[PDB]
Amino acid sequence: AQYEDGKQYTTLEKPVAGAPQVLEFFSFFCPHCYQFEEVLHISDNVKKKLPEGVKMTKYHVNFMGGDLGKDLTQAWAVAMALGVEDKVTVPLFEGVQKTQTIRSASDIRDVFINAGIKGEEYDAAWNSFVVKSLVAQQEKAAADVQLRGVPAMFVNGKYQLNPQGMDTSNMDVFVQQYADTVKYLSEK
Repeated sequence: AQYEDGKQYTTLEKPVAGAPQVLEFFSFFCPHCYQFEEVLHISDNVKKKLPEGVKMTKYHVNFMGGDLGKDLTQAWAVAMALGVEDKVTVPLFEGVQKTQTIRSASDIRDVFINAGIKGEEYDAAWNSFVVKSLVAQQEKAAADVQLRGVPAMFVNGKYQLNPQGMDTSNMDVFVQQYADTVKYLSEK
């Protein structure tokens, strides 16, 4: 077949019920994640090939960058609650991996301030139980799927994208294959 289990994707022997349709995991410490966001725009290109009625989920993980890694998972919960993902994603990535100006929770907070989120609004969110339960969801989803590596994408709690089995000569060709694979799995 053109798409084969173990080739462009793998199947979870233990499927996850009630899972988000398209579920993506990343870390701001994760070097291929940076590429996925800044150079390849994976999330965006996947969305462009997905149908009507398909919701797209993206979660941060704790297992990279220790203490700061956890702060980043909470900050991402803040971003989701405030709906400001598209304003902080790039400066967080560049702050961690490019300029290395993010070293503390306060530096994460500075990125949100500079993007125009108000201090009071950020700190209230940060400390809210809505953000607590949002952190819990992120952890639980990663737990539900045995997640030990990022970047990772899961379709309907049953299929896991496998980019290792796609051609990387041409970046654009890689992205299309990736997105087309998500579409195929989506329809499966």
